[PDB]
Amino acid sequence: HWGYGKHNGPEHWHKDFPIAKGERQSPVDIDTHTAKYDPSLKPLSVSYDQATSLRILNNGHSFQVTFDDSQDKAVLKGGPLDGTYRLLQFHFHWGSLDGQGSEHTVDKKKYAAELHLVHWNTKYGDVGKAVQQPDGLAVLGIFLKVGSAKPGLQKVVDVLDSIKTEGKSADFTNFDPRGLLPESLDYWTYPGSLTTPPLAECVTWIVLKEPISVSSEQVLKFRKLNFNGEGEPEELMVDNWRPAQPLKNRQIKASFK
Ligand SMILES: NS(=O)(=O)c1ccc(NC(=O)Nc2cccc([N+](=O)[O-])c2)cc1
Ligand SMILES: [Zn+2]
Repeated sequence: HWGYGKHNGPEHWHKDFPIAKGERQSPVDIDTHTAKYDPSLKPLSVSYDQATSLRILNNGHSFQVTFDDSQDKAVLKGGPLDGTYRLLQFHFHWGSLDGQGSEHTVDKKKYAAELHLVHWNTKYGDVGKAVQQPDGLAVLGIFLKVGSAKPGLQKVVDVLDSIKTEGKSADFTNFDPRGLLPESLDYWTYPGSLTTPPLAECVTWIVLKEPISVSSEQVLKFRKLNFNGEGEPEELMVDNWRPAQPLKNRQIKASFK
């Protein structure tokens, strides 16, 4: 199956998922001088006070923290969005080196990592229905640069030893995702897709202008994870990012001036 190596990586995905070459693929480069300020964009409403985390999981492509989405507990609304989107999971994409690790780029600049907080539109009832809809998902993207540690990330870093290999999961209750957010909620937005197979074109992307800083020790522990499962030849989980895709007939809008 698909992965991020030479023989199964992003250049191969279109053979199993021809939408890889579609009209609204993600990620993209954010050209800040070409994105237009849109005064009609409302502020984002990130309501994570009641968030209920469940498990942390190595899925062989990233690690993921899942949340209870059976009620409106942690929701995203406002911004470019209509209606209510429930937080389902977050995961990261990161590099083998600090100069690469993000999927979106900003004026071609690559960040060391990128956080994706994945939400689905409650009008569609369940995630599986939502991924079949052009407005089914909203993913909040947050860039990571290497500098000072991010305290709200350390509980995640602390547990990665226990999910080293594909298929491992662990209890990860009572985690507060508000500690992963930067100060400003200024954002860029555009219509796009999942950045992993099936690459469904179901995502309103909301990418925050302000990166969070993480320490070298924190991102180092990302790079200790493995793509393989236990008892297999070790391949470090690094460079699990899809490169920027053609913007095609799309406008990136900015919530700020
Ligand atoms: N890398 S990304 O563009 O932010 C992305 C987000 C979501 C998916 N797909 C899913 O999350 N599917 C899914 C469907 C049901 C339940 C869960 N989950 O337990 O996290 C996940 C793929 C790529
Ligand atoms: Zn992602």
